Amino acid sequence: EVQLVESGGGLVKPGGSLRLSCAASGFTFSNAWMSWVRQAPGKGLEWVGRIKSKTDGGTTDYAAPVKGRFTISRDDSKNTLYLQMNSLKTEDTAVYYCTTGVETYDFWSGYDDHYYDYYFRDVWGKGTTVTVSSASTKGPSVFPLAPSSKSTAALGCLVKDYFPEPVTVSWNSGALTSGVHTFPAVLQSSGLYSLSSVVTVPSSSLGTQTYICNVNHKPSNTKVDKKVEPK
Amino acid sequence: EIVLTQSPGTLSLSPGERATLSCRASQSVSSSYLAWYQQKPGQAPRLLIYGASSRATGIPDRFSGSGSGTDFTLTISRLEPEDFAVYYCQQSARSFTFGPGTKVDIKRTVAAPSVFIFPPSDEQLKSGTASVVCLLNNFYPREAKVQWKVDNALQSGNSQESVTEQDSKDSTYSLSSTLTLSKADYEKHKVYACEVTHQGLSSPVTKSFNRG
Repeated sequence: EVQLVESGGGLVKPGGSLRLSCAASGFTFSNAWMSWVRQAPGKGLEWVGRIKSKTDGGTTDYAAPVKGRFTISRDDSKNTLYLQMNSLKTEDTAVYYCTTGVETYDFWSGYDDHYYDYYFRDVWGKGTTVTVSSASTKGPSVFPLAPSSKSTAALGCLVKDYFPEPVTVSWNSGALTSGVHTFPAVLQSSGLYSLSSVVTVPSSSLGTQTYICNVNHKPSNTKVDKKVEPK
Repeated sequence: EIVLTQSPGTLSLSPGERATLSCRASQSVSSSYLAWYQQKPGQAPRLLIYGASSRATGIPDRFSGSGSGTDFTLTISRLEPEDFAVYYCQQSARSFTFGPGTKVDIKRTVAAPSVFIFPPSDEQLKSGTASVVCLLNNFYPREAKVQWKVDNALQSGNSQESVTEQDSKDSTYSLSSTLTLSKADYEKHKVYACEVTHQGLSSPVTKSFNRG
């Protein structure tokens, strides 16, 4: 079908460079104005840049936070888009989608004739993730957030000082799922991530039920099962 | 470059209600260059409307677009459980810019947060750092204020908070704030308090603890 597949994203040092590629399929790529659009973690959509078709002159435009460091090119013989990123920053850490934007009104003529007479569509990719930091791979540290001896009760596990994302947290090997809140990770100033997973259970249950949090980190291949009990 | 603003920042409604989102442009935008996109968590943006008023193929009929050059409007006639997401307005005239985004969340009655506080474990203490956790469980709306205090001294710059997505059953939010200190700074003081200010609370609720 019609699709855009991004590739090339990964971990880059704050001073390094990286080339993202975007393969197009299913439509006449040479006639479409292409664009790179990024989205930082927990933030909105940010337009990185745009390149026009060879017919319209191939003029390229960039956003202010990106102008002077990023370049965009296209290979019509390969139906491929390229984003060369030089002098990266931590602020450049985001998911980079390759999109077509809103093309001309009659861009999709002939597209699916059995079903449609007039057709309009934009194309987006699944996006590629670019992480820019000076940190290395580090196993997570699981600390038990124990229930209050004062006293419904709440307990949990704090997963601190790990890199990179993601980390999976379960309770009693998935047996406990009600009242469980796994919060989004937070990037510390040291370049390491930290999150916390809490669960609220009846106080009496605290005396008759064992609670074990299971933390799995794929990059470090770490599995830590820690029990949570009052102090 | 034309700047796009969206109103309101957050829209709280229930399924089956009429949703109205306004996009304001710094300068007059040609109707053929404005679009409305919808994005859901962990998913690529989905083009809802192109050309201010035209509807993309496959988009349900409840999404409608209107507007002139400075003011535009995206209207959802009747909200569905799948229509609660983030909505952006984009403009292709002049330069390619997005809007701030309007979050549409399920409306429910005001619920006060349940405040809990967790001191650092002894393992983390011997590790060399102290992290104090403050948990605000099940509240609405999402707006909430957390203030850390160390022997009545208000803190700043050493706390980081994160909020969960809206619950499917409760339609409430949960917030977790972490205050990070060194072992020496943690052993210097005694009382540590977390003060919560929320719409569902008459007075800010404070949860404190002492080492021991």
